Amino acid sequence: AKTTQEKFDALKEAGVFSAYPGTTDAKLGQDMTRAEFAKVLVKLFGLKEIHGQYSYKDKNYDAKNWAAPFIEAVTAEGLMQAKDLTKKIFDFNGKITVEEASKTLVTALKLEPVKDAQNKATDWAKGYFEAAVNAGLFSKDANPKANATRAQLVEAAFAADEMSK
Ligand SMILES: CO[C@@H]1O[C@H](CO)[C@@H](O[C@@H]2O[C@@H]3CO[C@](C)(C(=O)O)O[C@H]3[C@H](O)[C@@H]2NC(C)=O)[C@H](O)[C@H]1NC(C)=O
Repeated sequence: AKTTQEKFDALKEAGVFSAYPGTTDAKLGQDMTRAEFAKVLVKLFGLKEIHGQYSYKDKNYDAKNWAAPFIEAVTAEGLMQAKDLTKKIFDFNGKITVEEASKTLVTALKLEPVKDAQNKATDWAKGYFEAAVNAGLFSKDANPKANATRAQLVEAAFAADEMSK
C-alpha cells in the first residue's frame, strides 16, 4: 500500500509529475494550474503534443506559452475544453479543481458519468465527480469545487495509471 510521496516519486521518475515550479519539492499541499495538469494528462496517457495550433484566446496563450502543446493535445483528445465557449478562454493559469480533474480522468478512462448523481459538484460535473469517487480516483470527502492538491492529483493519476496499466 504505497504512500502519496511514494506514488509521487514513481510518477516523477516516469516523467508524469514534476516538482513544484522553481523547486525540487513535491509540495503535496500545493495546488496545480490547468496548464500543468494538461501536461500531466499528456504524460499519463502518452498523448501526442500538438505544436503550431492555438484553440484559445487567453492573454499570452501563443507560441511562447510552454503549455500550448499539452493544452492543444488534451483539447484534441476531448479531455479538456474552454471555460468560456464565446471568448474561447481555457484559463491556463487557473488552478485545476477536483471536479475538473474528475471529468478529464473519467473521460480518459471511458468511465460512464453516474446517472442521478447526488453530490457537492457544480451541476455540469455531478456525473463526472460521482464516477471518479466510485472508481476510487478521489475520496468521498473531497470537495469537488475545491482546487485539487498535488496530493489528490497524485492519488487520482496513480489510480488512473493502474486502471490502464
Ligand atoms: C458561469 O461559470 C462557468 O460555468 C461553466 C459551465 O456552465 C464552466 O464550464 C466548465 O469548465 C470546465 C473547465 O474544466 C474542464 C475539466 C475542462 O474541460 O477543462 O471541464 C469544463 C466543463 O466542461 C465546463 N466547460 C464548458 C465549456 O461547458 C466554467 O468553468 C465556469 N466559468 C468560470 C470562470 O468558473
